[PDB]
Amino acid sequence: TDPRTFTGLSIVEDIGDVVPVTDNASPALPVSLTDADGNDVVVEDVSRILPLDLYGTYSKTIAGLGLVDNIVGRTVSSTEPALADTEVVTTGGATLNAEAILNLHPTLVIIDHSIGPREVIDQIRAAGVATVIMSPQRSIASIGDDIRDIASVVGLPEEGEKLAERSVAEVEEASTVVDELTPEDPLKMVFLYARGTGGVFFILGDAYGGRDLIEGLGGVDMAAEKGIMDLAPANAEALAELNPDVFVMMSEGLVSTGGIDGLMERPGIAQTTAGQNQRVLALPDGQSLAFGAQTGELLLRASRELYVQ
Ligand code: HEM
Repeated sequence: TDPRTFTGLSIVEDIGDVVPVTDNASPALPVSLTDADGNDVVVEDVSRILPLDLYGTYSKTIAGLGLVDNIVGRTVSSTEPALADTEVVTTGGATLNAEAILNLHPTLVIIDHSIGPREVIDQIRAAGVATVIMSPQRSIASIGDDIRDIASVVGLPEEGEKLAERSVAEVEEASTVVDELTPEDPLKMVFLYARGTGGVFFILGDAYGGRDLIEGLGGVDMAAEKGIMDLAPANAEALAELNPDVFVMMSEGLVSTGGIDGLMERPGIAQTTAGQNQRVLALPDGQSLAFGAQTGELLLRASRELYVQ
């Protein structure tokens, strides 16, 4: 079949919890490290972990390593089922709440600058909480190295190596399937971020890592073609210039703008090729840009929806 003739929404269902590599993780502590901001940190107690980021990666990797039961709080992006009853420590999108964090009496915060404010991260450290700043590479090629970095922090290097190798094998196997499914002329895609029916409506660029998802699905990321390094408002002019064949979206984000019907009301959407085919690939919000352990499964499920009728 010709995937340019497909129409309508394709939605990937929740992939669920990460399968841990062990049921008896025994952290080798203490650990001393210099983090991505240059802070020297001693990690001596991992009993109460806050693994916080915009993308939902760290909570999933921590579970993959065998420490899911140690997670005591989360951001909204960590939507995996195991954490559904775990306290949320952000407000709005991803704004850190110092009071909520400190009231959970964490022993370790793993975080990066995808969320903030920076000043709240500094307050938590000053209050006596061991805080480790990561700067993950967030590419498909670096899935294993990003896992190994997290594993080092919690004193689980062997589990890290197992999880890294398993995840890299899964993502290379998925890529074999993707390559067989892709059309000769790649589909043009964008990652369209939506939250609500108002102005939170953006084409995501380099900083958010959607290019590696789109290219992992065999597509061309029109944001990369046009040099978008952070994000651009998805206004009519931008949409006409990018003119994708498929909008890649987050499932709950799409619901929040009124589903396909609401999306089609937004200026410029209906005039693109994707809009004329009402062609949206919706991915679970908390997996879509998480990469990490589940990347291979995500690529497999998404490529089936893109290329198999
Ligand atoms: C790129 C990765 C991002 C991910 C994975 C992500 C994920 C999420 C998730 C899971 C929620 C909670 C949705 C709900 O429970 O209703 C949320 C809410 C939100 N996001 Fe994002 N988001 C991202 C980027 C952004 C960006 C770039 C902005 C703004 C520039 C933004 C603004 C918001 C806002 C305002 C909310 C609050 C919506 C509400 O009132 O419930 N997000 N996001």
